[PDB]
Amino acid sequence: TNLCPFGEVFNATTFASVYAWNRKRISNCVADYSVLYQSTSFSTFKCYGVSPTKLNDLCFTNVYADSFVITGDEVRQIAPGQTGKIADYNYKLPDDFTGCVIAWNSKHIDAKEGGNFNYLYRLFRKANLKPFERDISTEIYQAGSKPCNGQTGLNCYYPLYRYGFYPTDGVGHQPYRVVVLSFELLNAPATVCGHH
Amino acid sequence: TNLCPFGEVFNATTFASVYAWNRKRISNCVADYSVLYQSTSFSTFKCYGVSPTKLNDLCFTNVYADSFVITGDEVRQIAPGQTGKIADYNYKLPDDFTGCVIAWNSKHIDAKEGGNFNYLYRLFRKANLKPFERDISTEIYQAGSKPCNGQTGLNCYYPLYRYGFYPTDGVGHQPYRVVVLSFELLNAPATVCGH
Amino acid sequence: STTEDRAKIFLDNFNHEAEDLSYQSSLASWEYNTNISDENVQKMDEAGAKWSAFYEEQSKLAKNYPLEEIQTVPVKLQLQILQQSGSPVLSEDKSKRLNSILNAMSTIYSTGKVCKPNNPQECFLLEPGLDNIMGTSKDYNERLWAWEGWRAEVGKQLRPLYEEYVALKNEMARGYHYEDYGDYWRRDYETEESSGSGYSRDQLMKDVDRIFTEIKPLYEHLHAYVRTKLMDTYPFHISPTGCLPAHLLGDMWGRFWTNLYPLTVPFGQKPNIDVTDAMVNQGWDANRIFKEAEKFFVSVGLPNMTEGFWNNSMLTEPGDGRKVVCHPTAWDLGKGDFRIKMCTKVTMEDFLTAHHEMGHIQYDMAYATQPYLLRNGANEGFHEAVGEVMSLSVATPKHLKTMGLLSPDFLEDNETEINFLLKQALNIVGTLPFTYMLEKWRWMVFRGEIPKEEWMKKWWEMKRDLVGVVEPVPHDETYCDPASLFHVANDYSFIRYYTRTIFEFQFHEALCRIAQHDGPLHKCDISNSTDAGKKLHQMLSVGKSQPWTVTLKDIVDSRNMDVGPLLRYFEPLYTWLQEQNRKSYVGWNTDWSPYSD
Amino acid sequence: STTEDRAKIFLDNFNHEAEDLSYQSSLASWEYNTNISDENVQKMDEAGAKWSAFYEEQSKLAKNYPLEEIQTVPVKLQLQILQQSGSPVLSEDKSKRLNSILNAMSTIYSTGKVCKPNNPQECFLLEPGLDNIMGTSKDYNERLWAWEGWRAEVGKQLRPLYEEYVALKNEMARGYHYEDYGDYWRRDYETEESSGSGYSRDQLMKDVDRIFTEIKPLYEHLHAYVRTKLMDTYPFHISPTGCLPAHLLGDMWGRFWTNLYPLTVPFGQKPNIDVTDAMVNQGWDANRIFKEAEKFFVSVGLPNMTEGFWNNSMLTEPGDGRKVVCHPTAWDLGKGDFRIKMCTKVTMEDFLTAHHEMGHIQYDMAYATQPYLLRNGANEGFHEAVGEVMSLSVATPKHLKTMGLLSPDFLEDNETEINFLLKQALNIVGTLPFTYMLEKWRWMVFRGEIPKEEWMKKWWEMKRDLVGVVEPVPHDETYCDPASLFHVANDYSFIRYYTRTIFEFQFHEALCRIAQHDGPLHKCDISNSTDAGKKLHQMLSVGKSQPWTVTLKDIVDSRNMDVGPLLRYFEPLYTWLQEQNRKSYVGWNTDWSPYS
Ligand SMILES: *[C@@H]1O[C@H](CO)[C@@H](O)[C@H](O)[C@H]1NC(C)=O
Repeated sequence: TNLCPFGEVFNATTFASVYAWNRKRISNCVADYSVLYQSTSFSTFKCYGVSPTKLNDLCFTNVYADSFVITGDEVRQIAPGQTGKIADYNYKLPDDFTGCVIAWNSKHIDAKEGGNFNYLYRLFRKANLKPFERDISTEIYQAGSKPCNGQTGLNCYYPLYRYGFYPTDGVGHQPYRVVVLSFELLNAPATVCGHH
Repeated sequence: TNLCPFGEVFNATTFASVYAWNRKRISNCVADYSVLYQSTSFSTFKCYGVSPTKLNDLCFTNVYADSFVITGDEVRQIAPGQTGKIADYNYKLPDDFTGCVIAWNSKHIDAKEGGNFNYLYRLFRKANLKPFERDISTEIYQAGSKPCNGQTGLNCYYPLYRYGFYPTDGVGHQPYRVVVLSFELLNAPATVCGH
Repeated sequence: STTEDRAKIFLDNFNHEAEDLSYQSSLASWEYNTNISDENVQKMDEAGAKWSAFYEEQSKLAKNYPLEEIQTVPVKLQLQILQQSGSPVLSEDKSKRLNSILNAMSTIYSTGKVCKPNNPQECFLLEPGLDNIMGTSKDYNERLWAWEGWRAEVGKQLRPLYEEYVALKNEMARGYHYEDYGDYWRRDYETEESSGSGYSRDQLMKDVDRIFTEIKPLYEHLHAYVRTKLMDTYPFHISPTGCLPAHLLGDMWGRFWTNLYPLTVPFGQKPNIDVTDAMVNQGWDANRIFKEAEKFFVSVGLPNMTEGFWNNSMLTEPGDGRKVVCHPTAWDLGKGDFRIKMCTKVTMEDFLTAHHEMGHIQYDMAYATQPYLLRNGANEGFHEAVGEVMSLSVATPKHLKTMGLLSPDFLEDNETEINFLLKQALNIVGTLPFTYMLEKWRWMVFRGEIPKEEWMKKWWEMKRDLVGVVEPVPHDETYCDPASLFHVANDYSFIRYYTRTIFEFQFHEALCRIAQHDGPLHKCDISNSTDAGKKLHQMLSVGKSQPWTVTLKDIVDSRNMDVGPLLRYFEPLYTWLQEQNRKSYVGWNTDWSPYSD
Repeated sequence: STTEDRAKIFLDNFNHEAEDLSYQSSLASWEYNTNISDENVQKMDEAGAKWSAFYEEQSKLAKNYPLEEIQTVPVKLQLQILQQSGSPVLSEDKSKRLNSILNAMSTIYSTGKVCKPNNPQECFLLEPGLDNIMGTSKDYNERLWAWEGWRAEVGKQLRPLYEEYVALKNEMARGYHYEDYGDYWRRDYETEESSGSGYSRDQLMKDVDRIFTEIKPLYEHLHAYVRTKLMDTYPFHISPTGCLPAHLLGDMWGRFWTNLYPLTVPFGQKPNIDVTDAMVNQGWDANRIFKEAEKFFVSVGLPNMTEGFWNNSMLTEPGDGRKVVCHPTAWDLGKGDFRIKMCTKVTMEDFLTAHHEMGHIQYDMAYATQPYLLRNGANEGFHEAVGEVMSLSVATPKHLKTMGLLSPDFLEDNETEINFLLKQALNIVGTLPFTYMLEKWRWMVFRGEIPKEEWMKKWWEMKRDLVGVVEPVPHDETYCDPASLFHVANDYSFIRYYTRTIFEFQFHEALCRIAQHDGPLHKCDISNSTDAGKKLHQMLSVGKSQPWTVTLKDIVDSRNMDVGPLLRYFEPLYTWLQEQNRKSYVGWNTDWSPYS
């Protein structure tokens, strides 16, 4: 009986870019979620389809921890039935979502003098993402009838853009680290359980 | 006992200047004052102490008719307790005046093209006149400390000036013929009676 | 005894001896204006000569009574007007030359005529035909021909005459102990004292100058409005930022913008507050116009016109071939003799005029009880203002409705309001910068501030700058356009027509408030008021026996000229104009002209 | 697919690249201003040049999306702003000549030195010396030397440059299908529609004219008053009926008459309200000033400053360890990065300035979420207006009394208020005809109505006719006196300062109405009028994403500019001035000159 590897998720030195969001599948363990709920180091902690005080009483067949970075103003899009650049083309949550969305301000790690442009996002896509879908294509977006063979201009744009995170950014633009815990509450043997 | 000679006073062809106003004495007569009252040609007919219609019942010892010419604006001064150039220095009526004052517009007769300057009045006098007093002196008026002995000059003026009557004069400045009848109440028998 | 006693007797004598002399001078001058001929000129000259001689001798004799020991103000005033006179000022040669120059200028103005270029057999005088053209014509070239023809045929003649006239008048003025002829003109408002604080002659310049700026916004908005509407009838001749062409303003000079009203009426679908046509249709004649004016004055408690007024006035141009002066004048001949002289056409202009002139007469009648010397308006402006004050209430559509003229249903609202205040504004506002600029140009010429060599140049600069009116043709110094207006070539001051305007509205506002008028200044009609009439007559009775400031204070509870009332009177029109000009330019560029774009 | 669909994508990309670049530039530039070094000026000019090349490129590409095809108003507006600028119109060679002219006029102005006539060794700069002389001198001949000196040593150097500048600038403007460079500068007030009811670029000229003439009574009465008071101190040189000589007006051009207050104060025995002493007594530092200002904005229901505002702004002269630009500014760098750079001293002037500047920032914040191109005041007059309005409420005697800076024993009789209104009138009413006149000269010069051979001739004619101000010495066409002013020679439009003023009072009167202020408009204080706050935030948040006619109507219930509120603010000073000028002339004679 050993504990879930949530430490690797939450305490990771760097997170992935939202467009290519990182997911860890959590199985066959026991974890204490009271640590997460009582953390008091999270700016955002909102749960859907489940109660946080009570997921210490619950057992789940699978748990998915997704982690990525977005701006503060964008955290609101990590919720069911939302629209925006992130929700439409980067990370989409289903309407019948069961899980929690946790976020905290990441300015001290992910902002640097002169700007941190390590983190990318997707700005254009031909249709919205389906829930839990990941698109890492680096295909020139073709907004005109004229075919784009590459490069840019003439109504053809490179789909990925880089965030620039500075210490002098306004709070809405500062980096935020998001972990989305999904509980795959459907069926099979449940092996991911909470102790007390 | 025949009727008073009022026509010669009223219908006279020439009237006097106010400064030397004319008086006719009416005695030993009987008069019909109804002609005067029924004239309808008089601008002014004001009676003091008597009524024109009561004069037909009344008997008086003597009647005095004073006649002269003045401007329309000046007619208001022909009344008891009035002051002005006419009343102060030319013709003054006593406070106890009992009689009638009659006047009428005289422009057709006494105004002429180019002005009629027959008529004179007194402009200055050393003191106001007494009632029914007449001053016809032509003495230079001494308005200054310096005597003027001889004649005209600064601060001495010749007292009498002439009216000038033009047909275009304004009504207040047009000539008016005035007759003043005074009825005196003598101690003796009445000789001037009405119908 | 007392020096003042003796002065009162002196002036007593002076009044009685002066009466027939002045009377005979008025009488002969009148005969000359109703029947002009050389003979009647001789009569005017000898009559005036006896007036002058007598006046001299009296004026000198008045200096024996020194002002320091006179206690009473009306006595001191009479002695002032006598003492500060005399006639031995200019050499006889120079007087004869001045009078001949005056005469020449006058008869040039009244006989000058311009012929058509394509019929030099067919000319026009100013007093009928050219007036008619400039007041009704809507063709540019026609108005140009008449405007230029007048200034070229008659002005150019008046130039050398006028140049000499200035020098001589200025000499006479300096002789009287005045700065210049203009100063001497401005003496009319001067007041002696009280605490040492009286109206001084420079002050009139200051107040006139202050009111001019205070009137700038209202004038300029009126001007922008008139400019845009004129663009419609003279399409390619008006600049939307340029000045207004002088020959397009509704009369020979643009003295009054009244006749622009058919070209500028805001809401022409509504009836007509120019009651000319209605007057004609109803059978009005001269006698009707004047009987009606009389009725109005009676209604506020003032007297009827005197019997002699009706008997011997000239209210129409005669048909017996006598030639006359059609210029309207109100006469106080003396001895209770009051008369009016005008050639009355059945138009609303002359209707209003008849109230204005009857207002002059009514002022004369009321100060008739004052001493001879004191029988005069409190100042020229006052005398000019009274009649107009009356014509304000008369002009009101409400007042018009009551005497025929506007159909009884009518219905007033804000459009008819705007129509009426636009008409008034043409007449009253349009004339203020004009009158101001004309008299200022004269004043400065008199002060030597403008030399001969720049006279027309400067004149047109001021027309451009102050009036916003530009000459259509360039005029060099052979012209004399100031002199082509009657008042300048006939030697009358002209500031009376400006102050009057101001005073008029102060009067109107005082009287309307005494009438207990509930509402806007411009709806007020003081007819039937009586308290209004009594207050006004209390003013008129004073004559000049008292400083025009003090008697002004007795009416409007102020001692100062004030356009506050004029401004409130027009404020409805002003905010309306403000909206109408939102897509016009307001104000003007003195560099644009119609001979150089 | 649809041309509007492709336009939205182009603007998406543009806004996203523009945000990063803009911020980089703003960041480099801010470092320079708060740390003057050659290294930092390198960074600022590099940032500015990547940002410039990006904006040129984007602007060219914008021209590929036809405006007719666009229906949405923000898309179309963005496209318009991107299309009418940035793209090249002049040749490479002529681009470079125009830039070298612009930089030559700036440096000729910034470095101008004028030497004492009989002592050539001692010379002066505009920045300290000349500014000081023109502000403080009562020596007629000293002021004349400074004024003429500055115009002859700097102006005459600018004249050839200014001429070629007008030609190249006109050539670019017309390249953009504007009729001249003045018409270009007027596009700021242009608005599209409703039904062709849009504000047109000529309508600005019409409005500025209508206002100019509606202000004539107040200005000419003020001018009158100032003329007679100047006579007391310049006996031989002031004609009772002439224009005011240009060099006696309180600064190097007569742009404000503020410094004439000691010469023209109505009542000199009443004390002026200066709480500088009172602030020092209470140990106040700059931080307290800005916290009070923030309190003022929160008190009307506006937000407090951001934490970044307090860590990042330069509120005091920086500890005297670095060279810094002390001219007060409010910086909207981007990305929620709001800053104030100001060398706050514990003075009343600095106290007020703080509110002005936090007003600018408050405006910045309200519209922070609009697209990049629309993060601006409704037009150029709006931003500065908002600042001015704030300073109004805050500076009233009641505000200082409730704050503790002014004794309650202070007495607000009619005299004190007149002194205040006259100081206001010097500053505010003075600058209007000056500003009108200057921009009118430049509009006319651009359009070709004033040819070279008459540039100065008309300049002075306009100074005499519109401003009632006369030059002390005649100037021929070797001079370029317009250009001896900072804004002229640095290619800044100037009429904003006119519209700003007009708007400020339109704002103020409305907001005080809403704050149920009972009394005189000049004694208004919108503090704790959250209602006013709400209407103000309404206006601020829209940016220039809407026709300014619409936003202006939302605040003041009027669609067009009005001097009504300004006239009405100053009306007590007006009626006072009228009684004062009762024995003086009002208006001027344009012919009189000191030298003639
Ligand atoms: C005067 O004569 C007229 C006409 O003859 C006459 O009517 C009138 O009565 C006369 N008066 C007197 C008093 O006889």
